[PDB]
Amino acid sequence: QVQLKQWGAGLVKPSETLSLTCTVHGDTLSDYSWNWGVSRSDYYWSWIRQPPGKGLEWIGEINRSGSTQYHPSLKSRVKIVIEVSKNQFSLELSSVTAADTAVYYCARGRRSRQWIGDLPPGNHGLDVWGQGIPVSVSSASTKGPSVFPLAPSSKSTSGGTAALGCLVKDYFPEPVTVSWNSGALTSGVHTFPAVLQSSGLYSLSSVVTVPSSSLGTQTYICNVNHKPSNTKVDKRVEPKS
Amino acid sequence: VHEIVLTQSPGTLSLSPGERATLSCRASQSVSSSYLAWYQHKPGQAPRLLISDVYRRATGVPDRFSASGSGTDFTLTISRLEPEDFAVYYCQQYGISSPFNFGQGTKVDIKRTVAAPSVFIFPPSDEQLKSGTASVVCLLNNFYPREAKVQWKVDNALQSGNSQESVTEQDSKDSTYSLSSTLTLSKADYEKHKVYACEVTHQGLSSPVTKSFNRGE
Repeated sequence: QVQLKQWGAGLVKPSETLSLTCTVHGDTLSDYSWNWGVSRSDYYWSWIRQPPGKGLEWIGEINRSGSTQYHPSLKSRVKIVIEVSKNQFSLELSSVTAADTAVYYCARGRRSRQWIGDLPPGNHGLDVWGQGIPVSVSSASTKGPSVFPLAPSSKSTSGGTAALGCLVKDYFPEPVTVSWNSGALTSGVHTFPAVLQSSGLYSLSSVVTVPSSSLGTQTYICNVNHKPSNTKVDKRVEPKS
Repeated sequence: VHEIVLTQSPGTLSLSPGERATLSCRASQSVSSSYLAWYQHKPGQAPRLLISDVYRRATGVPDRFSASGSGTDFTLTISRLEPEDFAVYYCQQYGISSPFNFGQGTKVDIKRTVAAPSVFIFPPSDEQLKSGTASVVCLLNNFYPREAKVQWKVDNALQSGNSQESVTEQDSKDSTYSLSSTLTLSKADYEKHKVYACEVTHQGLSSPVTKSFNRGE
């Protein structure tokens, strides 16, 4: 079966150009034979993105004829090109801003009205997708996090349950990993998705709720690892006087 | 305009495994059923084509998925939900009018009883204050449904534009959501004020719940 392999740097600085490429596997762009099924002329090599908290957005497409169609919301920031001899096609999105942070997928679109034998399922749709490239618009360099405690206090524990956590601040790029008590503490843990702050650095918090009395008998340590910077932190979170 | 727009309903459909799900899509202009497609999207995975070209199932799509509709009004039906079907679904006009826009998505989540959040507020740590910035964190823990409103007040003054929210996926054991709201101030602004409060509105709360602290007390 046909697959799309995605590549290109997802990390783009504000105002600069995003450049992504996909390579087609299991088919070739330069084969103009049509012996069975649908013609390769009926494939439209396409780009779709999903920004955080938004739905799917169609960016545009190209055929091996060289003809493009582009979303009017973009269209002079966007260029799509195809290199038939290399089985590749590319997306260039210029003048990026934080609104362009998103997962970018390439996909095969199909539009046939003629075929030989059986028409494979998936016509008039985007039937084959790449796995996506997460694109981050940021001026940042690699940076490890600071890890700060989210400490319980007398006022916050007085209903019998205590919340406690770690704020994992100002790191780049993704990802971090967070465990509690070296992975022994999993119940009631919530590690929130990171947010890309206006500074261009990420932040997240990880929290856990426990019985308030266990603050007197159990130590709580968050274990934070940021592989890109070779940073490992263990932070003990203590009740705050 | 020179484009077709698709509006899906409801925004969130809350159901139990085994129930029938009916998802709606309204296009702003008539679209032949040859050109109306449906997709599934499960967090962390690429979108998957479900249905296209006059309601035909794509490869690998099981029989419980079906579609119908004409003119401007289209429906995706899941006859009996399986646990793997709790996901986000998108319609799309594909093949008659560029751009080929998607609807905004309908999330199908797992129905459960209304649960109010437990709310916790955290001051900036003394460690962080040694730098130039203060983060104040409000945690809404284990609530349902997802809709919730968090407002920050500093010395009783409503805050705007200086907070960000993050929300977990629905919990696999109790089907709740959790949310963090983080208020970012300069250290200098933080040290100028006394009362820090987050105020939470949710269907499970008779009236809004406020958690607060006084800086340095």
